[PDB]
Amino acid sequence: VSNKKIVFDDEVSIENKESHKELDLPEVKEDNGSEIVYEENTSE
Amino acid sequence: NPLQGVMKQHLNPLVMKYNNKVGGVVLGYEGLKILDADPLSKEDTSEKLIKITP
Amino acid sequence: YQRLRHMVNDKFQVRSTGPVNSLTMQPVKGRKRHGGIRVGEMERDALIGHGTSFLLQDRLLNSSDYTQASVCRECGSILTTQQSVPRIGSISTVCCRRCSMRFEDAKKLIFIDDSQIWEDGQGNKFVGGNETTTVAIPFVLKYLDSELSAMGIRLRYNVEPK
Amino acid sequence: GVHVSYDNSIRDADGTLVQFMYGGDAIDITKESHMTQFEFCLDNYYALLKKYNPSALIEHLDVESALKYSKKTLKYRKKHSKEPHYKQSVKYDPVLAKYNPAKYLGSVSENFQDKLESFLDKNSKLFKSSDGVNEKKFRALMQLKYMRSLINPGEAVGIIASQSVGEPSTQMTLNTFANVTLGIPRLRE
Amino acid sequence: PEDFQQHEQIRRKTLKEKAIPKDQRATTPYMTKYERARILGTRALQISMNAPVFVDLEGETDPLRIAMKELAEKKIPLVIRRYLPDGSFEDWSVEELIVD
Amino acid sequence: ENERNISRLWRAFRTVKEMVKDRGYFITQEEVELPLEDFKAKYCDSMGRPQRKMMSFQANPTEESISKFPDMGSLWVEFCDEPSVGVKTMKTFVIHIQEKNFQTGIFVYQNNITPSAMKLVPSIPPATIETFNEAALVVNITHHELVPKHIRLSSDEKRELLKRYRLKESQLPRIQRADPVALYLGLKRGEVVKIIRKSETSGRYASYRICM
Amino acid sequence: PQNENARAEALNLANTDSQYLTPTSGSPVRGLIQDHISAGVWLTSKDSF
Amino acid sequence: MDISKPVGSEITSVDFGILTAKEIRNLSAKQITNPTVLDNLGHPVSGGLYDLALGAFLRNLCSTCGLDEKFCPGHQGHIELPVPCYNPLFFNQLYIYLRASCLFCHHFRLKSVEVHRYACKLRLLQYGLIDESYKLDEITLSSTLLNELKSKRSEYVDMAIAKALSDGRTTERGSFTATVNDERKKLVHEFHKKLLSRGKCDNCGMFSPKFRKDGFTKIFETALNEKQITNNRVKGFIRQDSTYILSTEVKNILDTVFRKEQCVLQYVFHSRPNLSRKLVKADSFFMDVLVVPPTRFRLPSKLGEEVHENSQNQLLSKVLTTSLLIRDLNDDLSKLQKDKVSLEDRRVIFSRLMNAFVTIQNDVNAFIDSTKAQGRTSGKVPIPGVKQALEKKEGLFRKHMMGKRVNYAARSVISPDPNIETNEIGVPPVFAVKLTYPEPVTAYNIAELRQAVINGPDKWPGATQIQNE
Amino acid sequence: LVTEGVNFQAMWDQEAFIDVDGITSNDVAAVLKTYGVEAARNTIVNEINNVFSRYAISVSFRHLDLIADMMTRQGTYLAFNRQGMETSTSSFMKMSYETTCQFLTKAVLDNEREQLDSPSARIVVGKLNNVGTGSFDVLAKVPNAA
Ligand SMILES: [Zn+2]
Ligand SMILES: [Zn+2]
Ligand SMILES: [Zn+2]
Repeated sequence: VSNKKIVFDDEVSIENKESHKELDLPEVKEDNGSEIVYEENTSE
Repeated sequence: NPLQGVMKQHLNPLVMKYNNKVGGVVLGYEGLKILDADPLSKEDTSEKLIKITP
Repeated sequence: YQRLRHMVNDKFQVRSTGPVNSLTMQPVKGRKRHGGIRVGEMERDALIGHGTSFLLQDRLLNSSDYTQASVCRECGSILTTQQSVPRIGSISTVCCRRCSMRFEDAKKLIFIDDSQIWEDGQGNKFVGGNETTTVAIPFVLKYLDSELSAMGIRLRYNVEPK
Repeated sequence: GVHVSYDNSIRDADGTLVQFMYGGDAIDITKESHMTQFEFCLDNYYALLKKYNPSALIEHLDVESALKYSKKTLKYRKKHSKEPHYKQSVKYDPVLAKYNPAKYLGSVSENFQDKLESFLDKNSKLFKSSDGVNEKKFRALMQLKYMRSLINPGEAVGIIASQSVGEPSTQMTLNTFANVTLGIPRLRE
Repeated sequence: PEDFQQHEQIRRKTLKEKAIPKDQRATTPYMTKYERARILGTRALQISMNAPVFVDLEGETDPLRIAMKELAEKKIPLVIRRYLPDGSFEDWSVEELIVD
Repeated sequence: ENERNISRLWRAFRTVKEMVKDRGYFITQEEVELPLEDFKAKYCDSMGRPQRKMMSFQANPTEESISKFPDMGSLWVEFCDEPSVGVKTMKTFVIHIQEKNFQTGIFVYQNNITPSAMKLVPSIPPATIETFNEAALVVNITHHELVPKHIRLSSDEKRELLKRYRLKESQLPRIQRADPVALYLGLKRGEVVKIIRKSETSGRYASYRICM
Repeated sequence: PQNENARAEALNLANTDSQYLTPTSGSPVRGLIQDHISAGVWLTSKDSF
Repeated sequence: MDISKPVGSEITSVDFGILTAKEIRNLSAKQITNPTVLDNLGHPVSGGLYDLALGAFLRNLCSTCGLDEKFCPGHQGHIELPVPCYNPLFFNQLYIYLRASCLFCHHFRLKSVEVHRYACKLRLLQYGLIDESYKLDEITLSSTLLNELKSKRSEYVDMAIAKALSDGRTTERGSFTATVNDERKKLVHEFHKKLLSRGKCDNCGMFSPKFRKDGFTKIFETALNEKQITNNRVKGFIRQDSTYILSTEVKNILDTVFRKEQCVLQYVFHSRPNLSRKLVKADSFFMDVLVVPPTRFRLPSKLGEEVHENSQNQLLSKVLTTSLLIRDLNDDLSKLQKDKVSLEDRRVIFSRLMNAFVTIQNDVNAFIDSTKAQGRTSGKVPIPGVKQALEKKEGLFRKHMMGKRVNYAARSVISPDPNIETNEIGVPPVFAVKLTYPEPVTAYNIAELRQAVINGPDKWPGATQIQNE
Repeated sequence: LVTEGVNFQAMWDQEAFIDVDGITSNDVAAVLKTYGVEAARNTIVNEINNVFSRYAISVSFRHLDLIADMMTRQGTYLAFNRQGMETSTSSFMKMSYETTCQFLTKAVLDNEREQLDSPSARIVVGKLNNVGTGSFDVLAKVPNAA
């Protein structure tokens, strides 16, 4: 398994990274008046 | 007017609609009573306590 | 006399509302993008020291990530509820995926009332799971509960009135 | 979560009792400055009486019980005054142990009781060259002052104690020039 | 259905066991600085949503100020429920507490 | 040059009497304040060496004690004469305690109790047994400026304290069963001590601790 | 603060005027400084008319 | 938060516990099985990590509730792990019980009488009965005597709890203060120390082979020593009436021990009385499924203009690939006929199985606690697992719960002013015009608020919006 | 007189020169071991006060007593560190102090209930604080209720 996983992870990593490369992110506002930001990094 | 208010806010809208909990259509209602939050008062008195949301 | 250069990004900022962060639904960090101002641990302690519980509630809940959310009174979860998807003409209701049976399995064990069946978007029918309400929680609680369930951990909120 | 409870004790949030009464005496530090400033309270007697308004409280306070008990204990505490602390009479607990300072006029710390009675004793002069203020009336007012200087049920005394040690210790970040450990290092030890 | 009745009776019974009767009250007859602030805020909230008001407004537009006025005349229909640390409680009416 | 040793024994003896009196038992004041000379007179052979076996004594509860603590038994104090405590001596002592029906035995050893013999300590319920080393009795800790007066409460006094503050037993501040003052007063688990502190702020001030 | 309960608290509990004495020792933290002290020595001088 | 949207229901307590694979499967909105996340047109791959049953994503609507990216709360799905894995959070505790076990009589190797003495004490502590738990130790009057001892200790515990309930001292919900919690924690520590302190089983007298671990959650079993194999067959007549060891073997061992030692475990795993009456199961230490959190908690990020995948998805897809790969090993494994299966093939089949278990267990570890994962492709730096997300820097609790960024506030340099009151603050109009307050409209303020609305957002004192009923 | 080092029993032999009843120490734990918890409590108060007195900082004994009563709440000498904190009934408060997943793991294995009484726990769940204005409930007196 582990040896097959290497090849399979590689091609999935490549595939998944390219998919995301031309994704298009749409603005979502609350009733509040609030844009929702897609970021995974509270860099405070 | 707490009884008036319970009637106009909650009970009246139940009339002639199906209600999932009694498992039928509610035709109407009798003998509304508020349970005093003061457990020490008599079921009699017309002065009662109602806890306010924080 | 010498005039000293500014060394500092002085510029003021104000936020009423504005962009929030995806995970916590709390004000983003920003200025140049309408970020919120932080009330951190020290200011928390100060607010407790005053005895001002509403000021604390205003800052760390109401004006931050306050959220009315559904709970199942029965299993005590805030993650397993959803809106039902109704037939046209009917009204949507709020249901718990944990506490309800797949329709088939429920038949396979008396008559089953109409108000007790609900459906999702895919089309599967369910029986039960109608003991829901709404509670006011900080949004970040949902995130924490979500992360915990990834780790196999379950939070169970006891709600009143039963 | 350590706070003053409605019973005057100091509790943690889980109910655990940390102290039985805040300073042994239930006094708010921020209402304390003038409690033993007797001569300042004797001039200014009349304004203080207006401020504290005893009329509005006669119906709601026990005016006799604590004063009577207080005298009983002043006697036993004096009658066994000079003998060492482990041979002390413990027949009579302090008033504050038995009577709620918020309800019973006269339920007061023994330090305060002493400081006050010493003043009245050593200053009979000021109760003639006064504005018509007699020794009895002044005792009552000072006793009422104590009552109105109590820490309030609900106070986050725990957070406050923390700030009253942490904040002032920022003034010890440096040092001057036995031989003991000082300042912050010691406070950490 | 039979047992919700039972559930209610238990709730109501324990609630009565926690209630300290009026004449056995033992806490301060003074309104606390905390009780005052919350009484004002909460009564102000009710005023902002058309609670019947028990005093003459005399041009006031701040609901907090209206509350303060009501407090001054002792016309605030609120009751403070003080909890002792075991969960038992004393009910004190705003009018009966000495305010300062 | 055992002059010290005798003085130290005389001193430890005083502490024991003081301790037994504080626990509620009938000991005269003159008995506590026994002058150094009288002590050698009563308890030394014509050899200057001190005879521990003569020091051992019985103590009965007082008037007030019987009323406040109805089941307070009689107490026996033993001064072992042997530098170490055999399991032989321990048994003989324990038998004495059980046979003549004492509620408490206090064993004042000189320096060594073999853990073989430490086994026999809870051996005879309902009766209870306590051990003290001599050198740690030279001074009465409860006489110290930093040690406020501890008073043991009766079950009635304790029930009333818990009621007045609506307390569960375990919400009280703790005093360790092996705390030096606990050991002095002979505290059992669950007993509550009232403590009269001197406050810098207040005068006298009563606090309490529960023994757990 | 965004609702009347929080208003009431900020005006009655955490308000500046409620905090004249510190809880550390119970002493003043608010007072005037510099110009105002110098000014006072002058304004309240016997030479002042 | 809006004073005109009151809430009636109130949360009063929270209970901690463990999700069972049965619950998860039932609540799940979709089983996820595809490592691939998007297709060539940027739509969610069905059965993949952005599957629309897990919630609305971008301009698509949620397939479970039908709501869009704004009103859809998200829904959880699950991955099916083809082989049980140790839950890394609990692996240390699992280790303790495993080591403590007797692989022969299936009790703990600690003598039953002692274990029962701990069960008695902990049970008493559920009711806060600290004094009683010490009195329990005061009880004494070879296997006939012991059962009477056990029995009389048992009747003491019952009598004490009964008595405690009749008077004030407890409820059926227990009593739990700090002093109680302290006594409880000591006992459990003492109990665990005594569990691991035994070699020969006090109950059947046999020796079990010793268990050893990794920092990467693998368990090795060291075969028996010479004196010990001798000792074991001497006891052979009475019973008549190194290697990697798979997680499945470990689970079977604990499954039985948990049945036998259930009494004590019932109190070791419950600080309060267990009213629910649920058994304490070994499964709680294992995971047969992984909960896939809702799509809104796993969104991509945009670093300016470029879009980056979600790191938790990168980890989950590695679980997915390994999963498919094991489902294939399992497929070829069944197509072996045992009439061709050697004695040597036994070794190779085991070799392949160990390989599969290890790497699935690694992929799970990597997702939950990157510490317990084997460092990847020497470089890259690890991707944070859930533990690291909660504990990043000061951590979720301190950075986003005990403190928060808030709405309705401002920051500025301060300047002195002798002309305002000592209790005022001089506010610049730039703030005064952006900060609002929600005033409810009434008879007493309709004049004022009329004017504000007329004044608009930009003339002070004005207004920026109106909330309708 | 002042000694570098602590040994009470040795000093108990110098009864001829010193009043043994008034010996005091720097060392809170020594005092605890020899004289008990109340003595140790006092020693903490005095020692903390000695720290501030040297810098002419004035701090009310009311704060000091509380800090010291807290430290001695278990009859022992508990610091404000992990060990002292570990006793707390609130798992959410521990989780927000040091090592979230450890305390969480402990809570789960105890099947703990968070009673939600600590300030930390209530902030976590969005509950009004127990201190101050949250330390009581408000109810409305309503007429015409029968
Ligand atoms: Zn449910
Ligand atoms: Zn959805
Ligand atoms: Zn065995």
